[PDB]
Amino acid sequence: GRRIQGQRRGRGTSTFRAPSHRYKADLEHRKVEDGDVIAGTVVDIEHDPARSAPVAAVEFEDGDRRLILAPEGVGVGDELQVGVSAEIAPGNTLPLAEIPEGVPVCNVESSPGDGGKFARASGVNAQLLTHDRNVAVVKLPSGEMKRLDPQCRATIGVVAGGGRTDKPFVKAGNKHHKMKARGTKWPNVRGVAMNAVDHPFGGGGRQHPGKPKSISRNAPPGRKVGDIASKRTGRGG
Amino acid sequence: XTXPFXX
RNA sequence: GACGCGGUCGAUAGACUCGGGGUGUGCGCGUCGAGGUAACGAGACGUUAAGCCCACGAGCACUAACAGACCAA
RNA sequence: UUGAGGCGCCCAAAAUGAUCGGGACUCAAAUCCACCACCGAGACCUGUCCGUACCACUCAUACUGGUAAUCGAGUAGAUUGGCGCUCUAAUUGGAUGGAAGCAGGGGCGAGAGCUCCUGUGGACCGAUUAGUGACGAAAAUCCUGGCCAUAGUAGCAGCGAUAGUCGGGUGAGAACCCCGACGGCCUAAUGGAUAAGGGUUCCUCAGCACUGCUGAUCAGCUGAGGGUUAGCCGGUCCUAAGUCUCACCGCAACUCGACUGAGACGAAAUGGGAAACAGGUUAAUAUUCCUGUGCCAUCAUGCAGUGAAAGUUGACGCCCUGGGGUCGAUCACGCCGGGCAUCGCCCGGUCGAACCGUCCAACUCCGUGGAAGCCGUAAUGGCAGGAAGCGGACGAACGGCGGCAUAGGGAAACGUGAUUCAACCUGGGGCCCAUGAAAAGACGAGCAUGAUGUCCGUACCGAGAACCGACACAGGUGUCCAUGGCGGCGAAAGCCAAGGCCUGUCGGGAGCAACCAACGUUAGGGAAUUCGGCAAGUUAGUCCCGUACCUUCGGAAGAAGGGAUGCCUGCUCCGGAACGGAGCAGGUCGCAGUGACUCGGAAGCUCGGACUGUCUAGUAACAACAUAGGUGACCGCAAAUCCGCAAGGACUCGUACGGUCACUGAAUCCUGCCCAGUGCAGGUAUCUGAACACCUCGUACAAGAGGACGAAGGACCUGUCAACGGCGGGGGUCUUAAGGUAGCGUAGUACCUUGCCGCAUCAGUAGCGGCUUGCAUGAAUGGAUUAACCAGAGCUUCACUGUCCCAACGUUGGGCCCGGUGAACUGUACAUUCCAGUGCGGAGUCUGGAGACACCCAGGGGGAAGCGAAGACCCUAUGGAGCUUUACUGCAGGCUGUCGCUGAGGACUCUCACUCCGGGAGGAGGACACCGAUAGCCGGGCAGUUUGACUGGGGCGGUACGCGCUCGAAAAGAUAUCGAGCGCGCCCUAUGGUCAUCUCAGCCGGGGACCCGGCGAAGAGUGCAAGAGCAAAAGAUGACUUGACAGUGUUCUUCCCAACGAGGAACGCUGACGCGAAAGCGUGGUCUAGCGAACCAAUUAGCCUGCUUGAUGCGGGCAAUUGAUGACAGAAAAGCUACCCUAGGGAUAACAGAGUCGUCACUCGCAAGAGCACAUAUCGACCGAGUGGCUUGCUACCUCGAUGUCGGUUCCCUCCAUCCUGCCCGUGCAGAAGCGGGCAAGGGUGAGGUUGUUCGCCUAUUAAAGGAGGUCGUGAGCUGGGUUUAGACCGUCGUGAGACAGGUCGGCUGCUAUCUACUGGGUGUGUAGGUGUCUGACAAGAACGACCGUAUAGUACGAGAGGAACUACGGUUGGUGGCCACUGGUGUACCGGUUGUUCGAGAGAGCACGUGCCGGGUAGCC
RNA sequence: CUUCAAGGGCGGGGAGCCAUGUGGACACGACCCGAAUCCGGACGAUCUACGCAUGGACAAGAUGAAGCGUGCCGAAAGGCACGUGGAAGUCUGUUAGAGUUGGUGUCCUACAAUACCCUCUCGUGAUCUAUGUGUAGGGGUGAAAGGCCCAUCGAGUCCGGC
Ligand SMILES: CC1=C\[C@@H](O)CC(=O)Cc2nc(co2)C(=O)N2CCC=C2C(=O)O[C@H](C(C)C)[C@H](C)/C=C/C(=O)NC\C=C\1
Ligand SMILES: [Cl-]
Ligand SMILES: [Cl-]
Ligand SMILES: [Cl-]
Ligand SMILES: [Cl-]
Ligand SMILES: [Mg+2]
Ligand SMILES: [Mg+2]
Ligand SMILES: [Mg+2]
Ligand SMILES: [Mg+2]
Ligand SMILES: [Mg+2]
Ligand SMILES: [Mg+2]
Ligand SMILES: [Mg+2]
Ligand SMILES: [Mg+2]
Ligand SMILES: [Mg+2]
Ligand SMILES: [Mg+2]
Ligand SMILES: [Mg+2]
Ligand SMILES: [Mg+2]
Ligand SMILES: [Mg+2]
Ligand SMILES: [Mg+2]
Ligand SMILES: [Mg+2]
Ligand SMILES: [Mg+2]
Ligand SMILES: [Mg+2]
Ligand SMILES: [Mg+2]
Ligand SMILES: [Mg+2]
Ligand SMILES: [Mg+2]
Ligand SMILES: [Mg+2]
Ligand SMILES: [Mg+2]
Ligand SMILES: [Mg+2]
Ligand SMILES: [Mg+2]
Ligand SMILES: [Mg+2]
Ligand SMILES: [Mg+2]
Ligand SMILES: [Mg+2]
Ligand SMILES: [Mg+2]
Ligand SMILES: [Mg+2]
Ligand SMILES: [Mg+2]
Ligand SMILES: [Mg+2]
Ligand SMILES: [Mg+2]
Ligand SMILES: [Mg+2]
Ligand SMILES: [Mg+2]
Ligand SMILES: [Mg+2]
Ligand SMILES: [Mg+2]
Ligand SMILES: [Mg+2]
Ligand SMILES: [Mg+2]
Ligand SMILES: [Mg+2]
Ligand SMILES: [Mg+2]
Ligand SMILES: [Mg+2]
Ligand SMILES: [Mg+2]
Ligand SMILES: [Mg+2]
Ligand SMILES: [Mg+2]
Ligand SMILES: [Mg+2]
Ligand SMILES: [Mg+2]
Ligand SMILES: [Mg+2]
Ligand SMILES: [Mg+2]
Ligand SMILES: [Mg+2]
Ligand SMILES: [Mg+2]
Ligand SMILES: [Mg+2]
Ligand SMILES: [Mg+2]
Ligand SMILES: [Mg+2]
Ligand SMILES: [Mg+2]
Ligand SMILES: [Mg+2]
Ligand SMILES: [Mg+2]
Ligand SMILES: [Mg+2]
Ligand SMILES: [Mg+2]
Ligand SMILES: [Mg+2]
Ligand SMILES: [Mg+2]
Ligand SMILES: [Mg+2]
Ligand SMILES: [Mg+2]
Ligand SMILES: [Mg+2]
Ligand SMILES: [Mg+2]
Ligand SMILES: [Mg+2]
Ligand SMILES: [Mg+2]
Ligand SMILES: [Mg+2]
Ligand SMILES: [Mg+2]
Ligand code: NA
Ligand code: NA
Ligand code: NA
Ligand code: NA
Ligand code: NA
Ligand code: NA
Ligand code: NA
Ligand code: NA
Ligand code: NA
Ligand code: NA
Ligand code: NA
Ligand code: NA
Ligand code: NA
Ligand code: NA
Ligand code: NA
Ligand code: NA
Ligand code: NA
Ligand code: NA
Ligand code: NA
Ligand code: NA
Ligand code: NA
Ligand code: NA
Ligand code: NA
Ligand code: NA
Ligand code: NA
Ligand code: NA
Repeated sequence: GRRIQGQRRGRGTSTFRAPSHRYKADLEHRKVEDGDVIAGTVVDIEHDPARSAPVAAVEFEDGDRRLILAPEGVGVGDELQVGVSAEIAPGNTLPLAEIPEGVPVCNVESSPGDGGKFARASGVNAQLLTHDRNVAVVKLPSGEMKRLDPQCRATIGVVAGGGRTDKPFVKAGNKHHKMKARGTKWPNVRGVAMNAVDHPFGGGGRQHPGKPKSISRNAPPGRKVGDIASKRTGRGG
Repeated sequence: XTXPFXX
């Protein structure tokens, strides 16, 4: 047969790449020798093409201009702070240690100083729960309990743009426009609609998968399709 | 090759 | 290709004129014309069975059937 | 009276024209019995010759003589002598007193071939002998070249662009080169400017050999000259997606490869961007040259300035909209010029840049002001956080204004105002799960004067002749001109300017026929056509009125239906106004007022997919794909998923409201049960589970053997179906987990099936509704339902109509004749055929007859199993490829243990390698992970392959695939079939061996046990088929025994003859044994079935042997036993292909033919029986005999280098077994109406509804509405609905690819006629100069067929009911031939009305496709 | 040689070697042509598919979503009317442009190796389009038809293995 679509993906051709050259900023937390002296003022609220959520343009005392992962509430004029001593209000960023338990946080770091990794999608937010001299348990938006180094920096508040998922796309055109600004090939042709040569589900005089859909984790690329290492399927039971 | 000559 | 007819001792074809037909009342001018100060005015009547037109007929030698070539026991 | 024989007769029906080969034959030219004489082969006899064989002579195979009654045909093939070609050598010759070759001719040889003569030619050429070899052609759809027919043929017509004509000019020559006039064509192009691309095609002169669809004096052609001028137009510069280079790293390596870093490259219309305008000029350039004016940059000098870098700009999406405003267009009036001539109208012009200066609306802001309800907009909106008003700062045009300009341009005038306003300028609003470049540069930042401003491009085309498409190709190919006039909603039609063209480049002629392409009009009927209304038509613009079911409330909807519509006169209303819009009153014309043009036919039921969208470039546009929506899966990012060999990379400037991987496919109501199998996942006492290390044995070591431990994985357990899938049989549980819930249902799923009932129609395999037992519906393999949408499938109605009845006339281009140009397909030969026959069974050529004078023109295509394409179907090949999978074997990849990196103190701590986060400090992690190596598991993701043979084709089935018996088998042996009957793949320690004793089945008699007697050659028994053998035994009983022994042979068999292995058997020997008195018997079972190679292993006894040598270990070998290949003389082995491919086959199937005729159709013989009695009016069983060649089947002869399917249609001929019609016979014949039969093929046998159907069912008519043959007549005639390609759906089956003798939607029909054939037309020759008139051998016809009515007659007959005929009349129908007074059609002759536009109006005209439309219509043709 | 033994197998009383011609066999291209393959290295995204960058294009008309306004009604919520507004993978449309349903027409040695005419669909968007640019052969690209990757596709083309 021929390589399946998932295999064409990896090659990184234009079709599968994201329009990076059209992206505004690689949102990442600022650095500070220490102290926390850093602070700036929101100048504008822009649209971020890579996340379909707003990003805030901020100006710091050291005249540094950078875009930030805008939580909800932040407006132009507002002043934000970054450091071990920053205030405990929405928009400010400080290590999990200096953050009071029970406070919604976003754009959490996985490794202190990595600039943020977790919870940075529209409306989501993490939840700092347990403190310690070593571990800072945080509940990520997926429900998992992530144990983290208390030195990992994070932003207070929930990410802006919440509720985006509530309104349906309604029409293909709308999807089309969104998909065009992402690293994704769209629309999607069903495997079962292809020829055997093209996909393990292809072929037949009627459309149905050849074998069962749940595939072993050990399956090789070219054959891993359908329900990957499913612990279960269906809704029942 | 498509039925009648040469459809 | 063939076939048929006429060729001045002629009506074969055209012109002209009739006859026989098709349309449907010409241009112009006169009167009327709702009105409009007037300018103007769609249209109506008359002149006008008008004007225009005919692959048919007739009359009619005016024009063209001239000149003349060839084959043949 | 009866028996027998001979010849004949009846029985006796077939398709183009009858037959014994034909003629024809009757006391024969038949038949039978005899006889006589002839004809007639290459046989037979005979003369001569030749070859071959043999004999005599001979060196000879040289002569000579002899023999052949017992020699003379031959494909494949074996054997042998010879001819010819090239060049070498030896020997030896010829040629300018004419070599070779070639042409024609003479001679020899059976022949390959040799030789001579004449001519041509003009320089080489042989012979003999021995050699040499790219040495001999009729063939290969052979190769290359040349050439004939084809043929003076097709094309130079078809396109919404139909284009020309008369004069004249030049010229040797003019339809097409040029001038004028007249007439046309193009209007987003046929005009203007350009990008790419071409590359000189541009201009001039000179030409016509080439090119130009004809010609050419012309030319994009040929030749020669010439032509492209830039500070201010492009390039150049900048950066975009992205590319390259260098470094680094990888790789065996590189011209390879990802990242990172630096550098460079990357935009000529169409990204950003310092600066140029006007006029003039050449044959050809032009913002480039020239004249005038202007501008930019840099630099130098001088003055100014010390500011100077923050900021602005470059610089930005989609939708709506306001304001400013130029050109253009139009209106008004003035001036200049032209046009027209009934009027007073109509056309053109009325110019003037860059630049310099100046003006500023919008936006923003400031002061004042002080709104509590006001201000404002097209709209949104604004405000005590300060509204309006007033004043002010900032601030626009490619715009206004002044200059530029006693510049330029114009023959002249050399205007002024207005409206609507492209460009350009500047605002307001709305949308995004979409956020709409960057950099150079510029501004910020003065002025004078001077200097410099190089390099590259510049011609022309830009297309129905300069580009791509082989072409001067009807194709393809980007940008700007979108504001020329009328028209109108319009960048629409139609008409017309400016500009361009008559080069979508061959012409001339015939009322110009048939036929064809496009098209107009057709009376009455109105879908009867057809698979189907295909094609065509109807409708139509605008306003008013009015509008159903259903619905997701959006829609449906322009539903439907109804009315109006022009011109002229005078007006009203809206608005600032328009040369804008809406109305009113009166008048008035036509058949018609959206008058042409432009311009929907409407309604309903059902299926499918929700919708817009996608797709098979080039037969599928669809129900298929997509989609939003629904759902499940994986993953916390050092992730999941994916790419790379590696270095590395996509996702990712991303982070669960994410993105990956899949399924379903809008909404609405819903989505039952099953975890047994398979999959995935989790768990797991126990079991299983590799390698390293470890223990034991072994080996001075090692190989090797065993053990212990045991990872993932498996067993086992659990979870899971919106995971693959499943949802029955039986009874009032069984398989295998459950056993079909809501729904839906004869379905695009239902075989039966045209299911049944209903609707609808005259009639409805259709359609719809209901029922529904569902061959074989059913829930995200989604079920049901559903508004809207649709070049989707089916059906109904109104309307419409040449689809049809049934065809006609017309129009345009061809066709036909002429001038010019000028192919191709195809060709073994011969060829005037026709009817029959025969033949490899489908003949122009064979056989018999018939017909036939030659040549030519036109036609429509019957035949040449026509041309074209080495059949796609089917089979075959130890062919190919794509695809699948629990086929065979492997390879990646994933998981897992182990070793190395790797370090300190069965679980644990640590830091120092190593990894990651962090700019760094330093944080996390940590001997793990990564990486290298290895082991186990999973592993169609990928690779290579296999997947047999036989066979009345193949497949399925079977195995006649290794063996044995009877029969077939034809009295030796041998002998086939998917021939008939049936067996073997073992069993037995005795069921073997010997010896002794003995005789069995069955029956009879005496006391199904046992005992006694008799009969009893064999029917018993002997392991198992069958056939055969056996009686003091080969059987039974008893006893004893292990010969079922080791070794080695002979022979037969396997395999007749006749080679071939294993296996088998018969019969010996040697050795050792058993039994018996002994002879002797025992080489398994009475005989014929019970079987297996090499390699390798194990095993038995002895021996040989391993690389200088000894010892030990472990090997190699001689002989033999056991282990299986049943496809049985031995491969280790699954499928699909409709996506297909190749080699072939008529060695083999499908169609058709051919043979057959069981089947089918029809008949005959006999005649039981019934028919109230009566076989025979009528019906007619059994059985028996046949005919046909329509059905079906069989066969495998013909065709696979192609004989096109079914049905239909059209057009022609035929058969008779006759449906009607004519003439008849019988009757259970009163009549009338029937029934059965005979002769008979002249004519007729029709129209419709369902279905692709043939068939058939049904309706109404009818004299009747017969059947069959012609390659199931007819595709170089049509059609294409079904079968039968590629797309898709449903059901069933399959793990899957995919399948179906199931259904369903869609799905390209090639070719110029050489021959023959016929229909018509000519030219010749024959009869042997003429005119006119005839004859008639023969030939053709259906030229006529049939029905209804009246009189006969309410009569004959009949109780009545009912109800004939002969004959004579009238008419109808079908067919036929002709004709046009009449009716009707046409009538792009003609005349009229009228719309739009153009010629100023008027008059009179052109165009609107070959008439704008409407009305009428002559002749002719019908 | 096998062998207690016996019986078997093979060999034995001197003819070969070389050369030249020739018959035949085996490997090789193996008498000649004949086909679908398979493999290697290269050349192609001037066609076309999909993406990206930078530009361009869409007469005219219809329908009239939200939002806003005015008026009426209401205590309010809010309702109704009219207007304004101008939304839409919206409608009509040969605007330009794109597409390709039927005629199973014309053509079918064509004008054309996919054309012509009429008919027909879309035509503000998942739109069309120019130029530049990326992806390469068991690989791309694919709203999936085994479609397309220069008249070439169930594995392009060229040359080589041959
Ligand atoms: C015209 C022709 C051959 C003739 O010169 C010779 C014949 O008449 C003999 C014949 N041919 C036939 C039956 O007898 C016959 O049925 N042929 C010819 C008509 C369709 C199929 C045929 O195979 O269709 C099959 C289906 C049955 C699956 C598929 C579609 C194959 C088609 C194919 O390869 N066509 C080639 C054409 C061959
Ligand atoms: Cl999304
Ligand atoms: Cl000889
Ligand atoms: Cl240029
Ligand atoms: Cl505004
Ligand atoms: Mg993309
Ligand atoms: Mg990031
Ligand atoms: Mg999909
Ligand atoms: Mg498919
Ligand atoms: Mg596969
Ligand atoms: Mg499906
Ligand atoms: Mg499915
Ligand atoms: Mg085919
Ligand atoms: Mg002989
Ligand atoms: Mg000699
Ligand atoms: Mg030969
Ligand atoms: Mg000819
Ligand atoms: Mg014309
Ligand atoms: Mg020229
Ligand atoms: Mg000249
Ligand atoms: Mg550059
Ligand atoms: Mg530019
Ligand atoms: Mg020029
Ligand atoms: Mg030029
Ligand atoms: Mg031309
Ligand atoms: Mg009619
Ligand atoms: Mg009908
Ligand atoms: Mg019919
Ligand atoms: Mg139609
Ligand atoms: Mg007014
Ligand atoms: Mg009309
Ligand atoms: Mg149906
Ligand atoms: Mg659809
Ligand atoms: Mg197609
Ligand atoms: Mg379609
Ligand atoms: Mg199509
Ligand atoms: Mg979805
Ligand atoms: Mg679908
Ligand atoms: Mg029904
Ligand atoms: Mg379910
Ligand atoms: Mg034929
Ligand atoms: Mg063949
Ligand atoms: Mg096949
Ligand atoms: Mg194969
Ligand atoms: Mg790193
Ligand atoms: Mg495979
Ligand atoms: Mg191989
Ligand atoms: Mg076979
Ligand atoms: Mg015998
Ligand atoms: Mg014996
Ligand atoms: Mg073996
Ligand atoms: Mg053994
Ligand atoms: Mg065998
Ligand atoms: Mg055998
Ligand atoms: Mg083939
Ligand atoms: Mg045969
Ligand atoms: Mg008869
Ligand atoms: Mg007859
Ligand atoms: Mg037929
Ligand atoms: Mg017939
Ligand atoms: Mg035919
Ligand atoms: Mg045909
Ligand atoms: Mg033809
Ligand atoms: Mg069909
Ligand atoms: Mg059909
Ligand atoms: Mg069909
Ligand atoms: Mg003669
Ligand atoms: Mg006209
Ligand atoms: Mg390109
Ligand atoms: Mg409105
Ligand atoms: Mg639309
Ligand atoms: Mg439209
Ligand atoms: Mg397919
Ligand atoms: Na499938
Ligand atoms: Na021979
Ligand atoms: Na010409
Ligand atoms: Na100005
Ligand atoms: Na649309
Ligand atoms: Na569509
Ligand atoms: Na299960
Ligand atoms: Na399970
Ligand atoms: Na089911
Ligand atoms: Na007609
Ligand atoms: Na013919
Ligand atoms: Na294939
Ligand atoms: Na095999
Ligand atoms: Na043997
Ligand atoms: Na018969
Ligand atoms: Na037919
Ligand atoms: Na008859
Ligand atoms: Na036939
Ligand atoms: Na047919
Ligand atoms: Na055809
Ligand atoms: Na191969
Ligand atoms: Na390309
Ligand atoms: Na409103
Ligand atoms: Na079309
Ligand atoms: Na390939
Ligand atoms: Na090759």
